[PDB]
Amino acid sequence: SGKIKISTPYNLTKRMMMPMLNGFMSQYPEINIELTTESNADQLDPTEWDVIFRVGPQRSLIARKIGSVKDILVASPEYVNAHPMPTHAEDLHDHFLLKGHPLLKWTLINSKGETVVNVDRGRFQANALNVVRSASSEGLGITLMPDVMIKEYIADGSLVRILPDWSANPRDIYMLYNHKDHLPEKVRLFIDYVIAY
Amino acid sequence: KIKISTPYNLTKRMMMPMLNGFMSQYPEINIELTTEPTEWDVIFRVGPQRDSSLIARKIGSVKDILVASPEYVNAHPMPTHAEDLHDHFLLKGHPLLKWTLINSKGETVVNVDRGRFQANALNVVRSASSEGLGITLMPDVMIKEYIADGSLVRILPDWSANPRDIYMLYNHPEKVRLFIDYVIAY
Repeated sequence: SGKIKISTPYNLTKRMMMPMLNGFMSQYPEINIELTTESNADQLDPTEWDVIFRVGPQRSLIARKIGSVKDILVASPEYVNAHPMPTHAEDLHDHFLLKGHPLLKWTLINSKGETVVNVDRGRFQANALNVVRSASSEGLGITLMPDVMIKEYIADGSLVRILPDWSANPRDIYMLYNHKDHLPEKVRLFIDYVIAY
Repeated sequence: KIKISTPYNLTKRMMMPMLNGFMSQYPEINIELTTEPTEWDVIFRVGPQRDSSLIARKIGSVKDILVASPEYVNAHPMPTHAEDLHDHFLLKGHPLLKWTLINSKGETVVNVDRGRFQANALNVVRSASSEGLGITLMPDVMIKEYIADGSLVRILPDWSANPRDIYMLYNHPEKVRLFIDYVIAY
């Protein structure tokens, strides 16, 4: 066509998928990108998109890992200064929790194999993550959020890591497409530029 | 729990500071929020209601302007008229895939060209605009941050979109009414 059709995860687009595209379009001023942000990539099929970025497997298509994220628990310094903070991950029931898609079910694990699972009704639940980060900045509860999204917020004192020995199983970002012999030349150069990262 | 829908792009700068203040005043209220009419208790929307079932309250307004980076304007001849936007690079994000710019003297221009970068969101389109990759059309609220500190410059200072309004839709309980009273007062 006269464009390439991308799919991209909802929350991690701005920080991990943009420097790659903002350097790609700067290398090819003749290519047009159309980006779409999705919540459930399980309802997508591959022939309607050139390449598909996604967190998780595909349940056919090429599946390559470009990066990964690990999820941390954070709250505002205003929030920790207002209550005695939890020392064991099961004390999360006695706190305000801010959940966001796709992390509505917190699965945490410490050292030597203890797993805690939290499936609650948080004080503020949403389908995006950048918006519950805005909630924990004011200090209205605790949030589990990927490393890449808050790495600047936490590094300034705007948010602090709590329960530092409790982490989440990492999730990896996968890029999907059909066999290269079935896609135009414009799609190939984008694919290999991503792998060049 | 109150169930609320909001437009994606305007949520960061408008819905949140008001939403965050409400839960800060009502800890007993749980809020579920999805960013994009009976499966919702309160719906924030661009444009007037399309259903006599709802009662709307205009709570704000938004006007869009043309922006680029100083790296872009100092590397290209900045255009003089909105018709010159074809000889330039354009970045477009929903719901502004087409630009209906008007001038002070009344001239109206429509641009429906395919941009170098197109997305269903605007935060990601501005991200490409901060890299000096073309000219954008973005709401004033979403860019007072970057304009007022040299990240983005304004292009064609008298060409702009015309104000779309922000309406609050609801169905004329307890918790849902106070939040309605809260936003009116905000």
